[PDB]
Amino acid sequence: AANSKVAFSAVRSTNHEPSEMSNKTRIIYFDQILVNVGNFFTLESVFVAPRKGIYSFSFHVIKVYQSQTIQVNLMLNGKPVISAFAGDKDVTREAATNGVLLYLDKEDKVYLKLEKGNLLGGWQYSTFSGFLVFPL
Amino acid sequence: AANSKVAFSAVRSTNHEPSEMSNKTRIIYFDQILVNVGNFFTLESVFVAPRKGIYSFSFHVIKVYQSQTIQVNLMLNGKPVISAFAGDKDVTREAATNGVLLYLDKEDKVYLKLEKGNLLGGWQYSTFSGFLVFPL
Amino acid sequence: AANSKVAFSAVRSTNHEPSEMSNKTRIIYFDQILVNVGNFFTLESVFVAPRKGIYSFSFHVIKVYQSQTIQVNLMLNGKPVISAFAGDKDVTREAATNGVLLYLDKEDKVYLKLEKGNLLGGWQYSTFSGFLVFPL
Ligand SMILES: *[C@@H]1O[C@H](CO)[C@@H](O)[C@H](O)[C@H]1NC(C)=O
Ligand SMILES: *[C@@H]1O[C@H](CO)[C@@H](O)[C@H](O)[C@H]1NC(C)=O
Ligand SMILES: *[C@@H]1O[C@H](CO)[C@@H](O)[C@H](O)[C@H]1NC(C)=O
Repeated sequence: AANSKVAFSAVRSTNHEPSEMSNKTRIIYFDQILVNVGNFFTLESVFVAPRKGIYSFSFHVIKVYQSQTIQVNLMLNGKPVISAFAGDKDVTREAATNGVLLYLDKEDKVYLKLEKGNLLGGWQYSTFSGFLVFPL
Repeated sequence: AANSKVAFSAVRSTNHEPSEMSNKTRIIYFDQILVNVGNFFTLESVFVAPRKGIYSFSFHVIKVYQSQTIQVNLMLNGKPVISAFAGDKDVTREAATNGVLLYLDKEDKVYLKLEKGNLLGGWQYSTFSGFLVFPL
Repeated sequence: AANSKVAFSAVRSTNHEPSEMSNKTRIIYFDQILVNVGNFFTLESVFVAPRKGIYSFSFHVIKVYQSQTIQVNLMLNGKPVISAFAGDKDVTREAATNGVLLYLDKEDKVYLKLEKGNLLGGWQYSTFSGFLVFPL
């Protein structure tokens, strides 16, 4: 727990339907916390950068069945930064997955929003993780 | 080769059918070692954590043709931790890919098991990699 | 900007057709630079290792529509090291994604080449990122 050590990792462990709040914010959440060094990943959904630096993020959102399609956005402070897609009607399961490095200021917020579609059948096995590569 | 420096990366370089041992253990292996700092990735398949800390892992298992479906599990000490899927009959090639951070104790073992399906046509171009993000 | 701190991340921000030069080299490029600490990622396409060490790389190339198929190769000094595929005619959007750790000498060049297919409809939302895990 030095301040150079910041990481989190989370999974959706069940096929439960989305909560009301997730339903309105459209923000995807992950209930099983595998890693949360620094406790800067809060509300099962959003990471708050503790300091200025480069941060790695990666996500893998699985649609149990066709949705029809979903578009997942990686959000930084209310603006979409990266996008991923899961599309075909016949194909299940399909995953909207992507990853990236980001320059973050202290208090910056990174999280996943669902732009299109919904996680109706649950999004079990979906993953969200990130860490501080180095401070700046 | 300081003890803070631990990483491995591996690929399946051919389309050869699985070995007998892999056939019985159902544990996926990777013959071409790109990186293995610390030599803690052994038997082409399993990583043994040298010390307590946070470790990144990612995998990308490719089914050459429909299997029909495969489910790949990321294993920690005999228990499944993360899962990925490659499904459709018509779609080739499809990949079961996922990744995660894990809190590991010294001597913890992380590896890939094939829960469903088999790698009959070979799993060429498949990748397995991981590293120590920081010690704890 | 210490010499242990090396990272880059890039996105294709539009659906514009490939440039003439990209057309001839078959080398994929990314116009929106999210991160480029050390400025060792140049020409929107190729990373030049500043020092000996282990480097993480990951890519996610999206074909807007069927191509028919694309094969993307991760190149190190003119030789393919890792491969990824996006295949089916009916499926859009599909992604050729993969990642890996590599042992790199100073001046080594890592970049993405398009072995099969073409990025005709654009490759918007595609990502290419990498960083120095540790020096050796
Ligand atoms: C949430 O919004 C969806 C549309 O995405 C709607 O169909 C559903 O009924 C709403 N409520 C809940 C609890 O899911
Ligand atoms: C291994 O097990 C599979 C079932 O997954 C079986 O069909 C095959 O014949 C077995 N032996 C070998 C060498 O693959
Ligand atoms: C580039 O090469 C492709 C084949 O991949 C060709 O069809 C196209 O006309 C060429 N020129 C441009 C500007 O894309």
